[PDB]
Amino acid sequence: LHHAVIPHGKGGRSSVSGIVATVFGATGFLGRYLVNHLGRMGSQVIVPYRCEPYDTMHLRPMGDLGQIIFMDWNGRDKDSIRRAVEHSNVVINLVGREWETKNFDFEDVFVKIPQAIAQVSKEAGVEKFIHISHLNADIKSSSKYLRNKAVGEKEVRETFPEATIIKPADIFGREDRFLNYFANIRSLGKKTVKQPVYIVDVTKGIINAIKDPDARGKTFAFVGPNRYLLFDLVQYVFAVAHRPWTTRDKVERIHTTDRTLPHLPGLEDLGVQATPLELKAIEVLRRHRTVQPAKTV
Amino acid sequence: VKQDMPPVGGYGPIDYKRNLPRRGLSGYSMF
Amino acid sequence: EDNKQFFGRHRWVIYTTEMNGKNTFWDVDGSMVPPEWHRWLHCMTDDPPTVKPPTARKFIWTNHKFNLSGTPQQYVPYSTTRKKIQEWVPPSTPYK
Amino acid sequence: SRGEYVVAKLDDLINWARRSSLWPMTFGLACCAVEMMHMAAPRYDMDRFGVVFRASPRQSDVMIVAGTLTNKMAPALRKVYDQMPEPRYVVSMGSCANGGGYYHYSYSVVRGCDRIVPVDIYVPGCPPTAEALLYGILQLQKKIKREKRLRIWYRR
Amino acid sequence: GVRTSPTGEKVTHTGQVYDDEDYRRVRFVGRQKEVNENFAIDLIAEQPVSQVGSRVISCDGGGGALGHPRVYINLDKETKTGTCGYCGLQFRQQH
Amino acid sequence: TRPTVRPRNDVAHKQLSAFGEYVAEILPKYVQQVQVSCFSELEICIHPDGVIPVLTFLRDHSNAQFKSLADLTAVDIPTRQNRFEIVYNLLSLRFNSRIRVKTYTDELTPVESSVSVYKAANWYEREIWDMFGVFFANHPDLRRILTDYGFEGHPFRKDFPLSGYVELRYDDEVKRVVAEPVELAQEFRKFDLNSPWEAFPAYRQPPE
Amino acid sequence: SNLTLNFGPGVLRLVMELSGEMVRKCDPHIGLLHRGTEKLIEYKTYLQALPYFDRLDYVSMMCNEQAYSLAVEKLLNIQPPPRAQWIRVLFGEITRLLNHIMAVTTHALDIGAMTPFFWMFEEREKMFEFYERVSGARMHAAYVRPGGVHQDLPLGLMDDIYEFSKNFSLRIDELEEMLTNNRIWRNRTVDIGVVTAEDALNYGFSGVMLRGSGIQWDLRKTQPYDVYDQVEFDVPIGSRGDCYDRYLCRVEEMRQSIRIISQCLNKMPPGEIKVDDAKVSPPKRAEMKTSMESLIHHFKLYTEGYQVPPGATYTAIEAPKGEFGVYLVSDGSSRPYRCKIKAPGFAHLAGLDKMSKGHMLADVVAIIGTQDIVFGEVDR
Amino acid sequence: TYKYVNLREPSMDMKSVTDRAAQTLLWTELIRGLGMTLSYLFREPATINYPFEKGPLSPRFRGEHALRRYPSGEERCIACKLCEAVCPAQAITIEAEPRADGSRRTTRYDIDMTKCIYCGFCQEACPVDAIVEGPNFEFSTETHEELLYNKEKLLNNGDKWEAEIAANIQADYLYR
Amino acid sequence: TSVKPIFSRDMNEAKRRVRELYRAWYREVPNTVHLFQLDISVKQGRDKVREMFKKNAHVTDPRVVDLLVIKGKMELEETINVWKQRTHVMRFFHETEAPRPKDFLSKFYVGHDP
Amino acid sequence: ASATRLIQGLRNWASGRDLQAKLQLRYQEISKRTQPPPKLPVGPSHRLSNNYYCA
Amino acid sequence: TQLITVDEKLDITTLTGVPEEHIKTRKARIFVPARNNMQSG
Ligand SMILES: CCCCCCCCCCCCCCCCCC(=O)OC[C@H](COP(=O)([O-])OCC[N+](C)(C)C)OC(=O)CCCCCCCCCCCCCCCCC
Ligand SMILES: CCCCCCCCCCCCCCCCCC(=O)OC[C@H](COP(=O)(O)OCCN)OC(=O)CCCCCCCCCCCCCCCCC
Ligand SMILES: NC(=O)C1=CN([C@@H]2O[C@H](COP(=O)(O)OP(=O)(O)OC[C@H]3O[C@@H](n4cnc5c(N)ncnc54)[C@H](OP(=O)(O)O)[C@@H]3O)[C@@H](O)[C@H]2O)C=CC1
Ligand code: SF4
Ligand code: SF4
Ligand code: SF4
Ligand SMILES: [Zn+2]
Repeated sequence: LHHAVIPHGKGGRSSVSGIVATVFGATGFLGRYLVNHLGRMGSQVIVPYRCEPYDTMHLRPMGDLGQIIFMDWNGRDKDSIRRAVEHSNVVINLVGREWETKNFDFEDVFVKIPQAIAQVSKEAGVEKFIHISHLNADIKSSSKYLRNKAVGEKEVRETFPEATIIKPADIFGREDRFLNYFANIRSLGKKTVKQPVYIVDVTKGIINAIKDPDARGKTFAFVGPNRYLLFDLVQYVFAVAHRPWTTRDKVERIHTTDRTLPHLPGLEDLGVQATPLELKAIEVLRRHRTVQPAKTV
Repeated sequence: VKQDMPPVGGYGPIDYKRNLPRRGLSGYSMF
Repeated sequence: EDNKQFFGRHRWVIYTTEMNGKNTFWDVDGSMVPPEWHRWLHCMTDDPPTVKPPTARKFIWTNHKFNLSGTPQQYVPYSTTRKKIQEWVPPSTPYK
Repeated sequence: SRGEYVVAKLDDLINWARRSSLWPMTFGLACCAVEMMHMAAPRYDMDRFGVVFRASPRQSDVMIVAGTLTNKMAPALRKVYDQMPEPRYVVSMGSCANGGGYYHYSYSVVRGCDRIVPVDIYVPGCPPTAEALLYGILQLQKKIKREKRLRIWYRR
Repeated sequence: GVRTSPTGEKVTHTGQVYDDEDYRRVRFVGRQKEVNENFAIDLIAEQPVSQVGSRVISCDGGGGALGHPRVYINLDKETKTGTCGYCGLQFRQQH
Repeated sequence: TRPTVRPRNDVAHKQLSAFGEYVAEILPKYVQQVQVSCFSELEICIHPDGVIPVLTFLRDHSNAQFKSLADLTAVDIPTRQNRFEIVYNLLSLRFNSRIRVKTYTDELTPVESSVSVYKAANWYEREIWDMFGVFFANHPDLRRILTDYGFEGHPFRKDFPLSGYVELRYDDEVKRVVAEPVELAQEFRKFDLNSPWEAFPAYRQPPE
Repeated sequence: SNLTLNFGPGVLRLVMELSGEMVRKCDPHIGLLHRGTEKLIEYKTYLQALPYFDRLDYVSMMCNEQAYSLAVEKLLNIQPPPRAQWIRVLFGEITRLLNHIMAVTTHALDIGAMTPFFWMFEEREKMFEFYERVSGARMHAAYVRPGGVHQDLPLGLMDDIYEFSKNFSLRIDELEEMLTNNRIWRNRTVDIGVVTAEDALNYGFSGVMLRGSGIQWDLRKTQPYDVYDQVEFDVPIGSRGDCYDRYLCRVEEMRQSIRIISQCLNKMPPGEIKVDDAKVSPPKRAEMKTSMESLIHHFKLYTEGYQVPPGATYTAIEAPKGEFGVYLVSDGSSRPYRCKIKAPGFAHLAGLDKMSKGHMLADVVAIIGTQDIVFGEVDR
Repeated sequence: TYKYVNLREPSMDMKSVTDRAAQTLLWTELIRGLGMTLSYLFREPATINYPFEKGPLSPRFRGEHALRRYPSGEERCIACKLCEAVCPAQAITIEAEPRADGSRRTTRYDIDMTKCIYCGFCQEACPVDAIVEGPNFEFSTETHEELLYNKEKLLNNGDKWEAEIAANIQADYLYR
Repeated sequence: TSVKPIFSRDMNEAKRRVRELYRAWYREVPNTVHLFQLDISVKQGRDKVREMFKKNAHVTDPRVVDLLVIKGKMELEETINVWKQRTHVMRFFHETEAPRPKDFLSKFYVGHDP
Repeated sequence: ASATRLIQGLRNWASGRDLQAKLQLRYQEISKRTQPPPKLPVGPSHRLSNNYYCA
Repeated sequence: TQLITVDEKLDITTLTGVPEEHIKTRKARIFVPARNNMQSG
């Protein structure tokens, strides 16, 4: 263990955590709070960004001086991936899209780019690799999202055999597309059961998976503490928000029930208490205001 | 020695009073 | 020069359209002025370096560079000292 | 291709409009504000660059943090930053706004306004001259000039 | 007199270079390591030794008040030259 | 000793010594020391029960008329059991003179507020509450004036550190400016500057 | 009930209790620029503490330099050389022009007259050129030091100060053409912020805040410092205690500052500019590089600093905002034990609540203008 | 030794009362103010054409820091730490050792330009004119750590600006 | 040992003032949660008030608890009047601060602090 | 200084003052940017005798 | 009477605003500093 990466300090902003993290997809919803929680420890965070550098500005106050290194990368360029990962001791993959674009389908975003990042991180000598799948990832799924994300989980597992794969169910937060989707839809109610997980719980689980040596090679399922039907969940969202862009793949995923995987470890096996929705739905949905809690199953 | 000094006779006079020059017609003439 | 102009307007630079590989036809920069002309233009002296040239040194840059911030040629800080504590390296032979 | 040329020309157009109509909200915290007042004074005259003098915070394009950011005012700075419409930029002016400055080791001073807001241009000096602040504003205009918003949108 | 590590990183005049396994090289990725290539230890070795006919010489570094404080250097050792502690110019008694 | 030495004003020294005798004998109930410095400034060191009677005297007596409160100050001296030295600087415009009134308190003894004598004191001793922790009894609105609203401690105490105990940053998770324990990227470098040789033999303290 | 308006974040927080148009209560919340300056001074030498004084009243830099320098020189029992004292009075009155331009023109700008701001800040830019030519900095010069000034005047500076001063009274005349007889400017200032003389003395007011109320008090006259007893000037005295007489007092103080500057340019003596005690002021660089004692003294003054004899002074000047004081306590070491900074704006902004009673909300920005408030010196 | 601003009693004859009534009804001082604004409309403005024209400066100007050399390439800094002792901001951080020829030279010379108060106490404390505060003021950056200068940056600033720094020192050293 | 009081002659008057300050904070917590639009509950804010009162529960000096009541009234005045922002109210809840190691062994693992 | 006499007369009439006699823009009347070198005097303590520091 | 009798030990720890970690885990050292043996003063 090199002398510059020995942890020092009291775990604050100017401290050294000994974590050198390359976070792919750091400019999104999960990457925001992951770079927040890494930078407040005093981690070296490498942010490869695809977007305008303006769109990375909010990542800059999150750490001490020189603790976030921004660099350009392309998903179809292994040289930029190697340029981003070759100094890191952990690589986190947060690359995702809810929709497929002209240049990137679900196979590019969920199979090609994660296998490229995992293979290049394996051949660069990166110790730890964390990949984010979805809880409902299945080969025989009705949505192309979950099919390609199951295929990408399989390829990440077979090219980085010590990768920590994490299954979040439905992540809610201030910049989510789960409660903000339901609050701005003003699609229906069916027999779909969901247990949504809070974003700070997911972030604490990822960072505890960085620090735990027992999390190597594991598959975690990050779920909330309470399973809800879809109908009374959506009615609870319209009740908290004081109310009386989509695609058919998103409709197939909203009407996909969150599966129960008791054989996989969860947030409690990483030392994270899963925050219920009723403590945090007001913090999300206060923006939508111009309450009896939802019934669990 | 050579030093930043005023000239031999000193500087010229410097105005410092109010000079509002009292222009215009009388109040009888302006009506 | 134009000494009939008032003090501040009486000296100016028309910048070059190309400096150190960068097209400066529209992107003129105040840091494009080399230091020998920077005395004259900022009126730190009356004498241009065509009249009173600067003193030649072997270590003065022959090629002036402008402000390189935002480029791949920008300054990145680093500790200039070496490692303070030397760690013990264990022997590469077994102990039996 | 044809669409790449169109989004390149539209990026050049919107970057031209945004850099030639920068409206600043100046946080007049301390001594640096005085020097900002000299960058609006007739010698430098920011208004001839399209940089208006004292735009209101809800229509401004850049926040100039000109002065020492104390702990008692840092939430007010962050609130005014959060009320600025996008695209918003932040120029940090002077040593106390940049890194704490002469009051860096104080109990009551934020060690640089980059702990509170994201900063685009750091203008050094104590105070930086009005000409150095105008240099930083023109460097911000050059930073806006090379933005690639629609090209990255067309490539995503 | 700059040289290069096997990582490709330039070694400063102090001798600073990061190790190969040091993560802090990532700050130069896509950017540059600013070094000064005019090493003062090599440039003062290029100066010739001043042969003087005195036993004690004075050095102020040139320029009078633009140099350093004026020091006096003894030249009784014929094995070693007399080096100025400020500017590194070195002197030898010619006898 | 003409060009570089400050000239001594013996006339003002004699006048301020006579007026210090005057104040000390009119008010012996509270006056503890009277001293005049070598640069001719008069200090009346009083008991803290006489904040109001001395200052009302100097404000209202026909031979004093110290109508202006120039400044009100505390000094923290931790080696004293009454560590805070409350300093009043008064200006008489009638007699063109200045006087210093000094008293003392510890952390727990309240000083009587002098807002009924000088309304100028209203913020100053309020600052003494914020910076030193000296409570002023019968103050109209005594609260903090300079520190942040939730600030713990009194910063101009000499056992309060230079950087504080907390520092602020914007945290984007909670969308809020937060306070955390202070970590400095560079510690303030303490300089031990005092020469071990005596500088002023006139100020030599007698040994043990 | 009555309305409570929290005018949030120089920078100032105001808590107004209004009763319609009228102001019932004005509570100024400050500390938005409290930087703990005078705790930082306790960990620095006297020379190191000097540049904090540039940054208190940051439109009156060399005046606060002069007040701190006079305090340290009083405790050191040394005096500056005569040319240093004349340079200090010259640049103190240039500084007074700077501050009263800032005061009058921003007080007019906040009321709505935006144009003489731009007219007078070019003159202010020329005086910042004078600061930059004498020290190297446009604002925070660090030039007036304990012992004198740091560096002698460059050649040709006094001619340019003469060329400025010869023309500046016409600039005051056209400012006074824009504002003084203007009925809109008189309606915003004549019945506004009336302070009696007894309340101004009792509330700790100083400077124009006393002199607008008719109090014949000026510290350059009554308690004179460096060579102000050798210059001839008048003290403008108000009659009604309002914003308008304080405006006229500041305009006439610009007139009298031009008068003092003419007298300083004509009566500048030759000689040295630091005290020739090299245990206080650093020696010249040519003798530092030649003499052993001078090098030792240079070393010790720039690392330890001079020891100041133990004691406490309250040294005040007539700064352009009023009485600027330093209560400086030395323990015998080369660092100040305590440095309380008395600013005029502190007591003036404390008196804002009495001055604003019975006025409108638009009158409060005029009263905050007539109290020349810079929050650097208010908050330290 | 004092004068009374605004202690004029206005004349109450019909001439002066009619003058004040004509000023009230016919807006005379307002036309005076419009005349003064119209007078500045026809003046040449004070605006210089930045960046093509520059504000005038003196050779004393305190701008960007630089480490200088002797006229042999040997650096002037002999690691005496006077500049960091006098530095009011503690912006200077120095570490030193004997180098390979036994010379007293720095291994670390850092100036945090965001702590720096640009007051020039370092250049006047420097016994060998090594650290100077040069003439550059146009060195704004896009990132905070680009203003944390190490010794390599300061020596490159010296090598960059020495032709100007030496001539500014030549113009001013007799005042020092 | 004869000292001048601040407000309370003994500890009973002091406990009376402590008790009235606790009553005022208990009444103020729901209004504070409402108008600062806090993300905590009223029960959680009242638990924080009880924690801040029980933190000082070991004091037996009447002058010290008089100053504690005075400072609590100052904090309450800064809360009722909107002088604090939401950040100052939420500084009592150290939410972004990671939990410190409590036992010997985790403090041994992370560093040198006792 | 480069204003024509019609604009100069209109400007002097509108201000009511003679503006060309006192121009706020500076011209050749100001000091040269290159000066001769100074020879600064020394203070009273620069003496070789009767100059004991205790006096 | 106007004076109360407090027989308790003087303790101002709840008033100084110091966090508890820097009260009960710190060891103050009270000492006359040793002479720098580089100097005879
Ligand atoms: C087509 C052009 C149209 C515009 C022409 C003017 C353009 C230029 C204007 C420049 C100034 C603009 C300033 C904006 C703000 C104006 C403020 C202002 O002036 O307020 C009004 C001011 C207010 O004055 P005041 O209130 O400030 O003065 C104090 C007055 N007392 C003491 C009574 C309280 O004046 C008026 O109200 C006058 C109104 C217009 C009168 C016009 C003249 C009438 C004369 C009749 C004949 C009288 C003869 C004698 C009697 C015998 C009769 C038989
Ligand atoms: C398929 C191809 C077409 C695709 C769609 C595009 C349609 C046409 C849009 C306008 C033209 C596109 C290009 C815009 C300018 C790009 C070049 C540019 O920015 O040049 C810079 C130059 C000034 O250089 P600068 O860097 O600012 O100098 C610093 C100061 N010394 O700048 C200049 O010299 C001035 C630039 C002016 C820009 C054009 C004029 C304004 C736009 C008019 C049309 C749009 C608005 C319509 C009406 C709106 C309401 C009035
Ligand atoms: N509800 C949820 O949020 C859940 C999310 N997940 C998974 O967690 C991961 C992170 O989620 P989240 O933050 O919400 O997603 P976002 O859409 O908010 O962000 C995804 C990130 O990936 C980047 N990215 C997307 N497509 C590409 C591409 N083609 N090339 C390069 N970069 C690309 C984006 O960059 P840019 O800004 O430039 O587009 C962005 O930084 C995803 O893999 C998602 O599937 C799993 C379960 C639940
Ligand atoms: S960087 Fe300096 S001049 Fe600027 S506001 Fe701070 S203290 Fe004042
Ligand atoms: S100019 Fe002043 S603050 Fe800056 S490095 Fe030099 S001594 Fe330090
Ligand atoms: S004062 Fe000069 S020689 Fe001494 S350490 Fe600093 S730069 Fe080097
Ligand atoms: Zn030498």
